[PDB]
Amino acid sequence: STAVQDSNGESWNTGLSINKGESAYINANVRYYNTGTAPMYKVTPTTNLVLD
Amino acid sequence: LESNTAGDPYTDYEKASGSFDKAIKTEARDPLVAAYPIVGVGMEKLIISTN
Repeated sequence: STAVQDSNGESWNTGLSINKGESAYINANVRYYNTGTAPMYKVTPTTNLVLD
Repeated sequence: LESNTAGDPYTDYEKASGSFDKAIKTEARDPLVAAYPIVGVGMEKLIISTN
């Protein structure tokens, strides 16, 4: 006997990796204001970001 | 014989006179009570992020 087989395929893969420690980055758009009597120079605030 | 009786950064006159910082409690105005902060930290919650 003698046989000749000719094949051809194709594949498609989609992946998705996720880090559970850093799953997103947050970006806060903020704005300062002054309700006192004097100006402030080189304004450097410290802010909390609270979820619950 | 001591310019700073209590051993703090302020002399006996500065304490007794009140010529130091104005946020110092008034008991620390006499030269035998030290103007001295007692600062401590306390934890309110701990958050874990699995890597």
